[PDB]
Amino acid sequence: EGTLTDHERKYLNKLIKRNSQNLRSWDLEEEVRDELEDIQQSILKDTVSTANTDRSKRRRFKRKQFKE
Amino acid sequence: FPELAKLVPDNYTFAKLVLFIKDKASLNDDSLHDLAALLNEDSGIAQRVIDNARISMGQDISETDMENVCVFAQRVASLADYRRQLYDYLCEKMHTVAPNLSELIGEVIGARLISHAGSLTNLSKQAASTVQILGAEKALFRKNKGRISRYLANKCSMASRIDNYSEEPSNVFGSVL
Amino acid sequence: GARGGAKVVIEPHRHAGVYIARGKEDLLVTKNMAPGESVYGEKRISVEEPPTKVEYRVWNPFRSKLAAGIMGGLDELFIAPGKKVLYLGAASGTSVSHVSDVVGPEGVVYAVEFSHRPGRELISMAKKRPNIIPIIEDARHPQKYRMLIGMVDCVFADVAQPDQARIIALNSHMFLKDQGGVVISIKANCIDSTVDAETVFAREVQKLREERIKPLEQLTLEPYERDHCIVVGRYMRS
Amino acid sequence: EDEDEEEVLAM
Amino acid sequence: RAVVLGGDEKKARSFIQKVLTISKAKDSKRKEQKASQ
Amino acid sequence: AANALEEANSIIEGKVSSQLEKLLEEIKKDKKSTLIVSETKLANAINKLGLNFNVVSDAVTLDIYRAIKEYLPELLPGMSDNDLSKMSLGLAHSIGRHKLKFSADKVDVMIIQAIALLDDLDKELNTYAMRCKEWYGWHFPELAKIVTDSVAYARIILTMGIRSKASETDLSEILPEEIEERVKTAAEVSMGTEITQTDLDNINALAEQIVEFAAYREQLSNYLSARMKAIAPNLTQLVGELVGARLIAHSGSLISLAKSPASTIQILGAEKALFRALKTKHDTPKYGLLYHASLVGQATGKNKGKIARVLAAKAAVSLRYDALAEDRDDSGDIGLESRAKVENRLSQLEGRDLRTT
Amino acid sequence: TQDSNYVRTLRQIELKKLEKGAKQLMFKSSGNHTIFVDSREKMNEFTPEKFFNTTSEMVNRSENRLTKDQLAKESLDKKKLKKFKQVKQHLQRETQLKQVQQRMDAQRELLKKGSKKKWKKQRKR
RNA sequence: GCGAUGAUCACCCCUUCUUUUUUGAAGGGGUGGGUACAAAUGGCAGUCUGACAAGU
Repeated sequence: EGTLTDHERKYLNKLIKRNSQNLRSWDLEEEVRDELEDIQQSILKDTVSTANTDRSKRRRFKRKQFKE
Repeated sequence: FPELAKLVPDNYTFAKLVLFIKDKASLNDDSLHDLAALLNEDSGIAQRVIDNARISMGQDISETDMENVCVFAQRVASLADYRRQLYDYLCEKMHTVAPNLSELIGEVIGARLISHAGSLTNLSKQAASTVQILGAEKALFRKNKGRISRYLANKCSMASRIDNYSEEPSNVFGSVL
Repeated sequence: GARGGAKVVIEPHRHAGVYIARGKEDLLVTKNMAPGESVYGEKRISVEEPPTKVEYRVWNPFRSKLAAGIMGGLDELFIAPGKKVLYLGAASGTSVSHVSDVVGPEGVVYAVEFSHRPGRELISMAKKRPNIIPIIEDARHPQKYRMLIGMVDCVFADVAQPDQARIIALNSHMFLKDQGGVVISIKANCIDSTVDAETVFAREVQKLREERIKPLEQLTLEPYERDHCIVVGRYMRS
Repeated sequence: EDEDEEEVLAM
Repeated sequence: RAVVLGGDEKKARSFIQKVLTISKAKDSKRKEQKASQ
Repeated sequence: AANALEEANSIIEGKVSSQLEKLLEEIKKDKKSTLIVSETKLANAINKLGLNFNVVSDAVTLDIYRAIKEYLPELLPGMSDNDLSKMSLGLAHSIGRHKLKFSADKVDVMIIQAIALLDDLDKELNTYAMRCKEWYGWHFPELAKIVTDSVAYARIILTMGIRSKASETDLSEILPEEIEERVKTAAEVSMGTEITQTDLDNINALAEQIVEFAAYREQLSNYLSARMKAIAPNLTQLVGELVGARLIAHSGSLISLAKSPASTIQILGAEKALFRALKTKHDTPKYGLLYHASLVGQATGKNKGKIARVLAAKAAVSLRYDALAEDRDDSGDIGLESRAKVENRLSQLEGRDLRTT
Repeated sequence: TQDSNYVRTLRQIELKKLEKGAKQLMFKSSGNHTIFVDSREKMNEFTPEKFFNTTSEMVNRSENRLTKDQLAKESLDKKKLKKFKQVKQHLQRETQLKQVQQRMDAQRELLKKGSKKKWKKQRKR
């Protein structure tokens, strides 16, 4: 009903800090993300490939353009 | 007719219902009464099968497919009937062969213990402790709980004896034991 | 990583009907509506609850376009428990089964497909899921299957056709509720390969507005996929 | 015969 | 010859080597003692 | 449901159904009434009936249908939303199977079903057989050595329950002359002890199960031929009913084996020997599950391996016609012509003489 | 020291061992992400905290941006680093197993009976 | 109103006030393991090569 008191808005705000604080542990620390992300792109690029698709877009565009 | 699998879990009750309801399309009030006679309408399955059969997702199987279902289902019926017949036969023979052991614990339980030893002669020869561990893998005889199991194991040992080396064993001793 | 014997902590996602399997990794997970089997070989997480053994199915973003949207962080996803959904271009149960899991037994999923060979696979999976209703028909002619559909809270389409915008408009007009949900997955190459992907996505946004769909949010699907996005819009009849 | 063998790509 | 092995096997091959070195060691010690006698 | 499917189609092709015609005719009394129809096609079809109705189908009525169908469950008293969904779900699959041209006589899941059941019946029938051998062997132990067949063993018990019956009972229909006399001579010099009629009644019941098991096994065998000659006729002529059923079951589906190449089809049933040979640098198997095909048996020496390669190649040809054909005739003609090629290949290969004249 | 049949097998082990391993691995999203707003004044007053009803932290994490009302280990993360690296050398092994294969294929191709001018244009009978 | 026809014998969930005062008051569940049966489109686990062959 939006009848929160000043005290009510604080206890919930503490719960925001309480619940959020716990999720950081699951979120993990920033440093490992630095190594993990670096590995992430490497494994992605080979599997996804798309170097050819990137080239294919250029070849079609260049083929499409008038040449003078 | 996948739904009817869910309506009547009892597999034996399944076979005969399939034998009657070979095709879910065939749905009559008299047929509803006939399948209502099968088991009871307290569960309400009789009304459900008619309703479900009208609106169901199972795809019709060929007439020859249907032939094996009832014949195969017919086969399940026979084996259960024979299983009942022999279970009585095991009961009767056990009372004749090993009355004292049978009354003490039970006919089926005794049949396991004799089969556990390999023969009634084997069971009699074993010591009391060996008899206890002999049925300790399926819990035949089952801190105070263990004491009864050990106590019953000894009594089963003597009961197994009175059956074995007696030409015409009686149940007089098995009762008092 | 998440091997068979591994133990994971399952916690709810922001979107209702979606779960996260915490542990050494994070996996997008949905509750299995037909426990004890996998529809496309996905790995399954089983939990004991008071005890009944409930099961969940892992959701692979690389296989499902909508799952890639969740990983991307879509603000609003109308598909939720207790909602009717219209799935256009339902090639098989790879994604529709997961959509079926979110809506739950109370909800229904209206899967539309055209090609016959994928259709047989879809029907085989619809049998395990009572709520999935397989509709084998060209989405370009919604009037043909008007037998089989009531109004729908959200319309999801993964049809990779150049004239998809018409298919969404015709289906949405006939069957989508007012202020209903609209979600499209767009492939730039199929519509127009000559022009860059960003322009194609803009052109689609123009058409949805012309058909009285108000777009809410747009999100490309990389790294899981290239030259693709999901556009979320609301159907404002007024 | 294990002596005849030599391992590679160790992991 | 050359082959690439799984995890389970290399543990097996590692141990059987450990056995043989010990077996040679135990057998190798016995001979000098009787040779000394 | 069958009426629903025909009617639901009639809407899809836009043709007025008989039930719709009767329903519209009941209203025919009202002169000069407008009829609102969702589709223009159905509206046109209705218009041709000569009914005294001004049939209207415009964009504006889509709102009316939008309102009606939304509140349809309560618009129709006596029917709940769940029932409609169940009715819709039924009509969907029924319509669904029609457009796919589904036929109950072209489902491969039964063939994988029957072959697994056939093997299971062999095991259980075998198990009960040994139990009959030892159990009745107590009464007369040496029958097992004389008659090895399980069915013949059980039938002898049915004809004669006790050895005393051996002198007068006739076993001609079960056993040949030299065998039936051997069991009779054994009966009088037998080792076993007498059994009670109560004991005889049950062992007869077990024996009755054996012969009946042997029966139902045969119908299933004839059945698997019947199913196999309809789903994939072209293989039935070429490889056979039993080997063909095993080939499909190994892949798990007709399409799965259909997409499998010929070389794989040659060696499907020998993965253990295959991958062992591949990893150890040794010769690989060359027959797999196809060794039990009749044509391979006809070949001799190294020619058997060559026929396996040829037969596997034609099997894929015959298979993929069975699997990927939209309008296949259930004749096996592609299979029939394939055999003559293999048979011709066998003959010329067979006629070749390695040793110089 | 090894034949072609073996090498082809072992790579094919790694390829699917790669596919399964990558499937287990979780990867952060990188897609771009745009909001359609009605007017300029709604555009200017936009803020991600308002749009999602999330805090500045949950704005940054796109994967699991829980709404505010909903809110109302070295060895472990060390092990997460390796799993990504075993899939990495499953890749490295695969390309190395890939590499040796063409050489083995090429030598067999060279051993094949042909014109071998560089292969001269010649229809085979 | 006993017993040789047999007694006995894995893990976790001092402080405050006060006193005629050396006196009075307040602070069953979950894990783990063993036996038997059933299911897994769960794992081991990856489906051979590819152009000549036979005759005068």
